[PDB]
Amino acid sequence: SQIRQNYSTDVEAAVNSLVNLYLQASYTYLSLGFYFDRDDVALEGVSHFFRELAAAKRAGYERLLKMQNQRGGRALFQDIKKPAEDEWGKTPDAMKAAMALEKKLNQALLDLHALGSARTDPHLCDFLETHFLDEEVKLIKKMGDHLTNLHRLGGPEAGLGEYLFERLTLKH
Amino acid sequence: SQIRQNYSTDVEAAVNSLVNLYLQASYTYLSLGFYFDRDDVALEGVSHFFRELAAAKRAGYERLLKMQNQRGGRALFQDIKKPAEDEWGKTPDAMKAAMALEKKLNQALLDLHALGSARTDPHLCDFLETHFLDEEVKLIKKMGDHLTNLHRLGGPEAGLGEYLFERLTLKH
Amino acid sequence: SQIRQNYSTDVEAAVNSLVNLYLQASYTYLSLGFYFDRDDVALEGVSHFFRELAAAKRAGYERLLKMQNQRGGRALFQDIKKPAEDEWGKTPDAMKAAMALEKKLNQALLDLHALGSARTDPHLCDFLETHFLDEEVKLIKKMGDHLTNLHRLGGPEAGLGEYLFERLTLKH
Amino acid sequence: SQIRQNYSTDVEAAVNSLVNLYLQASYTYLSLGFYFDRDDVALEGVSHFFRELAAAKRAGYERLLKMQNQRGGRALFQDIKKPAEDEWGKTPDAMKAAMALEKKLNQALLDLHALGSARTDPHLCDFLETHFLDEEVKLIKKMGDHLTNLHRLGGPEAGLGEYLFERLTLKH
Repeated sequence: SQIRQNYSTDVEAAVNSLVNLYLQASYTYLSLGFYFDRDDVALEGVSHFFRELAAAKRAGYERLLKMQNQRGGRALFQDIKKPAEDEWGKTPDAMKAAMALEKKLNQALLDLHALGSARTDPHLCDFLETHFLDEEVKLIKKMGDHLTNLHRLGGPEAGLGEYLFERLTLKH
Repeated sequence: SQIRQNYSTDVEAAVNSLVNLYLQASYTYLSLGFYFDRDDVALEGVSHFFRELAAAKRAGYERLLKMQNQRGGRALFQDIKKPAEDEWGKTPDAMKAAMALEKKLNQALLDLHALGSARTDPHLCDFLETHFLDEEVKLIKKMGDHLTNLHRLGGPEAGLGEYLFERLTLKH
Repeated sequence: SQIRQNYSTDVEAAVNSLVNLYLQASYTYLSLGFYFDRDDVALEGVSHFFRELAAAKRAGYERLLKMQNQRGGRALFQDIKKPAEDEWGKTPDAMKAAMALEKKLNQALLDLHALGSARTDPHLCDFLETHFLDEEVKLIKKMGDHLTNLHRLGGPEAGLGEYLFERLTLKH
Repeated sequence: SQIRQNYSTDVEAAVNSLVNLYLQASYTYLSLGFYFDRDDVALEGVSHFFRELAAAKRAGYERLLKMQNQRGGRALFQDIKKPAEDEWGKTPDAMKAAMALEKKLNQALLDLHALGSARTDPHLCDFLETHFLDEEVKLIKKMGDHLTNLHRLGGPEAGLGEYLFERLTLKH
């Protein structure tokens, strides 16, 4: 490559791999989105919530691919693993899956930052610092608040809670 | 002082002391504000409520300092005591602390008005009458209403009440 | 904490401690502000200058608290130490105190960045890099210029210099 | 009088007397105003400053007369004493006269408030509290600042100070 400079093969490969993980996360959000649209689930706000995350994850991989091409990397794509569930339970359950997924994504981001720091690649460091690390933190905090609000709305009158949360917290 | 006129040293000292109390109240509101922002508390409206009070108390001391300088007083600052709790419980609990704090502030305001009346200082009297006494009364009444609304929302389905109050009464 | 990830207890504690230092700096700026408002000091521009710094330091701690909550930290507040002087001398003197305070703040910021780098916490690194490090540098440079301008205006006709500086350099 | 109610003859007489003092103060400000307009004094800003005070004192007596008529009082006017000097010296000197005059006015205002409080006349109390007491305090504080600024500009290069003050502090 005629543009490539200070761009280790390890980083290139780990970017290809983070891209696959973005694609898979996106795909999971797509599943959660349509699940909450079913006539027998019917929580529009929750569906919108997850559909937006599908979009946000797509922006992620799109940006990772752009950076790949900018540094002189070559994108290689693998199969995209189907999401881990077909049915997502109730809002708390799905929000826990989301949380656990975001936690996984943030770990790979950190791992790639560690790896890039270890190759002394300040561009990669800066790039992650700018477009990803704060976004993940904000997103995780929001899911925390969401889980604390659902937890608070739980108990005997539980189905009532789900309704109100979707209506009064989630944009619809 | 070349401007000082009808401004007793007692008033000056009690103004310095009311200023410390404003600073401490502000500081308490700051604590309550961020407490309700934690991922495991997550009541945005309650957080906004207390953050606004931090701001309102700051306006108070700022105005007390300005008056000090206008009368020819000299501001002296002491250490600011940390707030009385680190964790603030639930909304009712925190609203009770707020109430008790406002009650303390209103007592010092009254005490300073009594003291100023006793030094026949009608400027100080007018100044408190204009910028403080009505504000405290309005604020206390509001906290009363708040406490009556939380009390009404209490009981078995209690966590549901907190949610609704924060959503339907508090600006977010 | 359900959101906490890659957030060492050391950082959390050092953030609580940097927050106390912000609160104390803010408090010092408040003192310098009202000092320059006294009838016997009467330098409006200098007062505005320091009052703005009180505000800027407050933004600092407010942002540190927000980050604390975002990472899953728990804010703990200590007493806030009174400022180091009651009377601040002349403009040069007060500007030297300001300089020395800013220097202290910038050192703690650096120390916290070193500590965060040592825990490999790139979020904390990025966060400081974005909201604090450049602000401090700009602010210190400005105080340098201020001190060079007061120094240049010093000497026999010294009280004349203070007046002109406040009038011709400082916004009023 | 068919409207008169809770309006002691003492207050009525002291209002007539405060009115004479307003008229005399106004008259003094008129003198200071034109003095600073002389070709051999020539400080436009200082002249504007005092001319504005002539206007402000006039508003005072006009308002005292209106209140007199509102309470059912009868205005009686005495001769108006000429101002105490024909030549007013330099800016510091004239500003000291202004200060001493304002101090006298504020004392009569206080004395009338004491007298009204002693007749339990809350209207008179409120009226003074609203239209006079804060205005005097603000005005005195400003003259303080003015005197501190002239004092700071004094010394060997003294005539230079007067010029700059008039140019850089006073509206022209």
